Amino acid sequence: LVPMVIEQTSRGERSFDIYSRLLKERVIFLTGQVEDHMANLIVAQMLFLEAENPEKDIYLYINSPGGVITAGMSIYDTMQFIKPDVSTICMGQAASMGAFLLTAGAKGKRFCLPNSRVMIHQPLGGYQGQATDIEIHAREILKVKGRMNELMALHTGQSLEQIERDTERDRFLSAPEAVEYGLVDSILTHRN
Amino acid sequence: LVPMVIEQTSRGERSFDIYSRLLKERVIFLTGQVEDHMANLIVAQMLFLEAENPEKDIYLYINSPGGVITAGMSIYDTMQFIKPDVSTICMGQAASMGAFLLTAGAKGKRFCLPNSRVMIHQPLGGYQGQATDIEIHAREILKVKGRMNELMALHTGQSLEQIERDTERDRFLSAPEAVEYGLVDSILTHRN
Amino acid sequence: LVPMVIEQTSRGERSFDIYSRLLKERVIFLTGQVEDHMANLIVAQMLFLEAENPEKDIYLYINSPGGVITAGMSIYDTMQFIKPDVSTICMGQAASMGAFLLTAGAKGKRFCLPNSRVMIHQPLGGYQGQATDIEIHAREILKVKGRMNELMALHTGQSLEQIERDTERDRFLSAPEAVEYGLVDSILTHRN
Amino acid sequence: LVPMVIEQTSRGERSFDIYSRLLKERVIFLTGQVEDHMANLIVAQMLFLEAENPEKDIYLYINSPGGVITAGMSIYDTMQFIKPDVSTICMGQAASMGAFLLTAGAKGKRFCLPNSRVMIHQPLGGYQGQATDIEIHAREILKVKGRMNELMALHTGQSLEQIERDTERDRFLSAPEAVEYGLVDSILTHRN
Amino acid sequence: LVPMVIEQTSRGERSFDIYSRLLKERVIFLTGQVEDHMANLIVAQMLFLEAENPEKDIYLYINSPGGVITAGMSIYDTMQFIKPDVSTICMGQAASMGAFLLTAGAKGKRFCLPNSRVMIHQPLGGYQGQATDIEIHAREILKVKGRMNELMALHTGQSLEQIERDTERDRFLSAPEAVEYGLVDSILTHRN
Amino acid sequence: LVPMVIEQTSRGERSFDIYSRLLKERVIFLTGQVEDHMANLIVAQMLFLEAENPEKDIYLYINSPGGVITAGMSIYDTMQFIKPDVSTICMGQAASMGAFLLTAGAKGKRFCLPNSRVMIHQPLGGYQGQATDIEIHAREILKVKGRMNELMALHTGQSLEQIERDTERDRFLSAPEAVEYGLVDSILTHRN
Amino acid sequence: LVPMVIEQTSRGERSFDIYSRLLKERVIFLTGQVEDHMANLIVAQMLFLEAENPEKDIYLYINSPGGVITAGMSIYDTMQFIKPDVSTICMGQAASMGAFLLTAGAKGKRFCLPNSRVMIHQPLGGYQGQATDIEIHAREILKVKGRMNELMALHTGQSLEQIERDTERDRFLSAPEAVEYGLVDSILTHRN
Amino acid sequence: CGGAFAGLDKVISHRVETGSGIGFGATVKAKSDKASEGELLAQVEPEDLIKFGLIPEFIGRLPVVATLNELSEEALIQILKEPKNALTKQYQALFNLEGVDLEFRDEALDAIAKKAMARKTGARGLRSIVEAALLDTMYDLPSMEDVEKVVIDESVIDGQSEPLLIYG
Amino acid sequence: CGGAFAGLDKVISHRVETGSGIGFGATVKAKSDKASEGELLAQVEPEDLIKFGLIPEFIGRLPVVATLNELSEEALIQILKEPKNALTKQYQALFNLEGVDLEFRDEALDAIAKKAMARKTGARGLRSIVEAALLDTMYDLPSMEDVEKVVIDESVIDGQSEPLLIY
Repeated sequence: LVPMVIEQTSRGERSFDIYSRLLKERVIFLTGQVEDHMANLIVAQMLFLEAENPEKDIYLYINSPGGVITAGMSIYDTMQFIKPDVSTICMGQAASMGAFLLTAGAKGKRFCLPNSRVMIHQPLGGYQGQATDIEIHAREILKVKGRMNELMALHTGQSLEQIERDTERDRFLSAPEAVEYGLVDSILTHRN
Repeated sequence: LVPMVIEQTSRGERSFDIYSRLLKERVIFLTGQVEDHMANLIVAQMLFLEAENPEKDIYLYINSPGGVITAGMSIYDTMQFIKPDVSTICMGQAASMGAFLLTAGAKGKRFCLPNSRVMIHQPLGGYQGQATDIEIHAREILKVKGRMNELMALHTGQSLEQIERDTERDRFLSAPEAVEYGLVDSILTHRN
Repeated sequence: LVPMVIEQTSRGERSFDIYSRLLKERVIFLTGQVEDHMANLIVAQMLFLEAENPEKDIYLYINSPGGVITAGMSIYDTMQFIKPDVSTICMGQAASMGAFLLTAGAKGKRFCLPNSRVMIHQPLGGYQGQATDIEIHAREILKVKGRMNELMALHTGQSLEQIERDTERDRFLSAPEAVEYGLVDSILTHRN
Repeated sequence: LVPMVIEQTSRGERSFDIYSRLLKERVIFLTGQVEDHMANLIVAQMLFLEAENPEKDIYLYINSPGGVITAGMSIYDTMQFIKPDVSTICMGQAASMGAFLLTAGAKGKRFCLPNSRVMIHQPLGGYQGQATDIEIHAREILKVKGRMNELMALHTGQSLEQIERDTERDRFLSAPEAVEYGLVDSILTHRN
Repeated sequence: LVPMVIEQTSRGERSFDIYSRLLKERVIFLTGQVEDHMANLIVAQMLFLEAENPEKDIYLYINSPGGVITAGMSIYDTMQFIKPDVSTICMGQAASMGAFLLTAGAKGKRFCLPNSRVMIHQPLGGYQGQATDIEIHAREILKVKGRMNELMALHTGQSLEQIERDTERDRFLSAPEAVEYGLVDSILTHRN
Repeated sequence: LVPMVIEQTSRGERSFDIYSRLLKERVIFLTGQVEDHMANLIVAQMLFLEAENPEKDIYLYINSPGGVITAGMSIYDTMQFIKPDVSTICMGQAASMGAFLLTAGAKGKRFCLPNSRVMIHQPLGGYQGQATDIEIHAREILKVKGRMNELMALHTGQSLEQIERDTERDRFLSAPEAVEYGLVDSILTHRN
Repeated sequence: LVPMVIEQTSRGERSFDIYSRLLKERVIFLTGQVEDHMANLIVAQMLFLEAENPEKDIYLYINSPGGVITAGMSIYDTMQFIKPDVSTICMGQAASMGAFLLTAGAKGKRFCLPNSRVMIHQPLGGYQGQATDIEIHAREILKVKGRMNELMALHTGQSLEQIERDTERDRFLSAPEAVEYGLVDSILTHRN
Repeated sequence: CGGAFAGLDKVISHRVETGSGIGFGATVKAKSDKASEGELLAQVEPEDLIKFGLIPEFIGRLPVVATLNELSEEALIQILKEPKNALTKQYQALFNLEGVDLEFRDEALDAIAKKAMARKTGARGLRSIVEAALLDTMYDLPSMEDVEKVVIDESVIDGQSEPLLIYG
Repeated sequence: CGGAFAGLDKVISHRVETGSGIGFGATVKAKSDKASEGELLAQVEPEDLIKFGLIPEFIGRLPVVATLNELSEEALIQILKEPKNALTKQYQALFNLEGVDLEFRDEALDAIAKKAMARKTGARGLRSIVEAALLDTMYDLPSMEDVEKVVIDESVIDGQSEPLLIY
């Protein structure tokens, strides 16, 4: 169930869902696992806001344990393509793919909550079949791992060698450590 | 099924669901297990009330057996970030995470019903894999346990050593004991 | 499916569901098992009626085989907190928790149908784990049983010793016996 | 799916569901098994019709294979409490509990279709547990069986001894035999 | 999904579902298995059309593999009770119960499509229990088989002895044979 | 999910589903398996268009892997009964029953897409029971096979002997071969 | 859940779903597996845009892991039949069938995101039955493989021999390689 | 009898287009073959007016019908020069009493025609183009002295420059 | 003919301030940074009014158009001092018959302007702010004697203080 709210306007009263009301203010929610359906829905929201206003900042709240890689990369390329600065915020947790979209936000407009948590690891996969087919899928996932590390260094500012060593296994980063690591810019402790 | 009500206004008559009517009065309901979808819904409600009025107190009624920790911490950080004082009330039961959001409310605006019950214990988890990965997930959950005890002491006023001993196992606290423990401020026995 | 009705008013014609029409007259329905979702819905209904009119009696029709205890105690504390007298009526059956909310109504405004049936027994539970944890959950359910018997005596007027003996096992009470037992005030045989 | 109809009125055109249209004419449908949810819905319909008009006859069409006893007794007490005469009609089949509500209608306003069929048997139950608990539930179901036979004799006019012998096992009664048995008053073969 | 259509009227434009539009023209659809819910819905449609106009013919299109017997007999008695002539048409298939409602239509207003197919057999049943109970349910289903053959002969005009031999096992009848058998009157090959 | 469209009209703006908009233009969609519910829905659409305009061509797009035979024959007889010419188009695939409705369209108004595919085989069935019953169902399905081949020859123009040999086993026919086979008239490669 | 948006127009305010809003601007979303229902839905969208404007470019965003072949070929033939140029964009991933619709777009109006990925392989199938039937289904799937390679060469410009060798097994193509391969025209890195 | 029938083009289009064109076979020319309003009125008939609201009995009393074409860029230039009651000659006389001459070059007329057609008002929507431009000039023309002639250039209509003034 | 047109600006804004689609390829026009009610109405045209509801024939009868800039905070202060019909001059003459002087310092006028714009009432609902402050002063003015001047400070508007009276 989703509660309904009333947005008081000069023309009259209108009824909106809680998610649609925040969308009017350039706010998008990324909840749960990243899949093809959920990812394609967020893309339509960004494009809709671009046409309405290309000079106003967009806010993206992320609370997700990650998911499919291909579904997440569609959002990353979209944020970089559009002119508006996509501000990112981490609420609760940010896994491998949730962390990549977090750091991919506009420089200087990335925040993490005081008790938020980030986790990064390498891409996961698997295949069953002939040895010739396993080699193909192995080369493909290796390119993604290399590609995901190159972009992570670009936004985080760290070196490619450091990201390779830190992403070999699961690595949790608290909110203060994320600032020192270049993943985010500051922490939104209180409203000033 | 959700009953529909009529809110008599000067402009005209409007039909609202029972949950949406209370939302208009800065009242949010926390029911069932705390998950990523249910937690992300309450966050949108708090933000909507912040924009409408940042100086009016919010009331949060909690009746939940607890759930995921990361889903609950997104609500706690939100309550502290926004300016309005989030009043909390315990109805029926308040588990580990439900209790943490209860005491995290604004000081002096925390209540517990005469027959309500609070329960607190340590974080639960588990992992299956290599020994190297178990050590990583063990260090992470240990930090959360330490972090959850530090904040519990901050709002309850007790010492960190006391919270560690009391949270080693399940501990039930009646409504009178919660007041003496600093978890709440008073009891709403009758309406005066 | 829910049938729709038309409420003829001076302003115009309006369409309502059968459950919403009775809500307008300060009538709430308690159907099925008592759970956290169904219990949290009735609480919002009582508060809505309190604001509309705090001096008019509320009627609560109960037809339920019982359920969770914590979900039911949230309703009991609410009825006692609010000023209006919550009249209770038993339709079909009233189990352990359904009977507790039945007798908790306002004194003198409790009724039972001529063929209704009430059943009372002790709290049910269980646990699996270490012996130290079993002792904790056993002490907790014992307090509830003692607390539920204390409140039952307060509204029924009987002694605590009598409730302990009568609640050791399942005990069915016919409609005439409920009046003699202090559980209710009268029987609504016919409309006078 | 439910078809929608248009009720031509002087004020204007209004759209109604097929079930809601008949409700406006004091007609209620009893379909499927008798349970707590389906039974609690019909009770609200009867009360709504009582307030609209207490002097107009109500028509109750029953097509059900029976179900829970406690759910059905809530309907029986309601029909006797309200002043309007609840006319009953049997369509398709009327099982043990469906037959009790059929004969419970107002005397002289009970009908059965030419090819309808009524079936009556004894209450069904069961329990698993200690011998002391089995004796309690056995005494309770015995009282219901005795109570259901007493009321059956009251409306059918037969003696209590006859109902006990006929309800020991399943007994099917055709439409002509039901008239001779006092269960109904006449048969609605054709519209005159 | 159900397509929506627009009925151009003098009062204004109205949106209707495909099933509701045909109901306005005295057309009812009998699709799928015959059960208590689907049967109880069609009965309300017939009564609604009777009140609107008792002198206009009703059309009943049947495409069903049959189902419960008691659910189907409620429709048959209704068609005979009401004054309007219930025209029947066979589309696709007409099983045992679908065939009984087909032939039960008004004489001279029964049709079958050129490629439709009718199937007739004896009632199906079963029981598990004591030998005394098996004899009761066996006598009941035997009466229905005899009763269903008597009515089949009345509308088809054949003798009871012929129906008994033809219904001993499954018997399929093409569209031309149905005319020769008295089940229908003609075939609607083309629109003249 | 179904997208909504706006049909600009002189009276005003109206919102329609994508399927309902095309229905207004005498366009029906046949998607998925052919069953009793999906087949009974298309029949109501054809009849609705017949009354609105009996001189305008109807277009039927078919993309289906086939299904029940009795459900499909109801559509075939309807297309032949009504006066308007039902144009058929094959999109994606046309199985045994989908092919029969495809070729059953009006002569000269049958088309197949350049990459569409048609498949034809014999009717499928089965039965379990006594040997006497197996012989009955075998004779019935044999009549259908003979009946389905006779009609296929009538519209395709081929001889009955040729259809019997070609339908003994699965036979796929490309779009060019379908024209040479008399199944269709032409191909809609481009819009001229 | 689907967010609702408001399209500000001179006539007034209108509420639209996010998918319907983009449809007004000649934008279609292809998400998830390609099936008969999802494919038949996109065809109606293209036709609706064709009637509204035959001279404006259509944009098709594809994010899909592929699916049924016959469902996808209906879309390909439609894009070539209609006059408007169907622009295609690859978001996230483009499997065998998703890649075929991507390259089938209008020449010069095909794009791929910087991090998108394309995968191509041969048709998949299987059958169980007699040897005579396996040979039939084997010849059919062989024609499709040959037919799918012929069209792939036509739009990509490569030779048929090259497509046969590259499609023998799974082959992943990055965004830069797709341009060199003739599959797409350029990359939409930033908005200029 | 005469009156501009608003919306008469939409009803005539249904009679002359003959198709919606949502189907495969039906042709679709949304804008390439879109009907022209001028030409469309020529194809009017009495049956078309019945849908509009007129009664057949009323039209039978008026057999003759006269359809008028919309203004054209070339026609607007002639309206300001050939007619004696043209707006250009009106302002010419407005300043003649003041002892000042007025002029209108051809470069300004071509720009005025394009601005008037966009307004979708016709000849009556021309004064808005003229008076809106000469507002500032007329406001301070009486106060000025020794001014005998005024020239209005194409730029004046666009608003980039001001109308040149001559001194005697 | 003259009158306020509520909702018109939205109609003109939508037409004038947009040339973009919502898709990827369509370019996005950056515009409408500020509401600009005064500068937006200046860009009006007859076609914009047709969407609002007016008929083209009626607009043809009215070729000239005029756009009135809205009110500003500093504009209100000038309205109370320069024109002869200013309310300050009205109340000044109201007390002149009583042989008493009146004053209005700028510290009070600038504060009144903030109150008016907060009310969203405009210059017409400006009296309510003035008369609400001078209610008690006027009520006991006739009975008071030997008073020759009254000064209204900024505090008086807030209500913390009372106007200073000189004897």
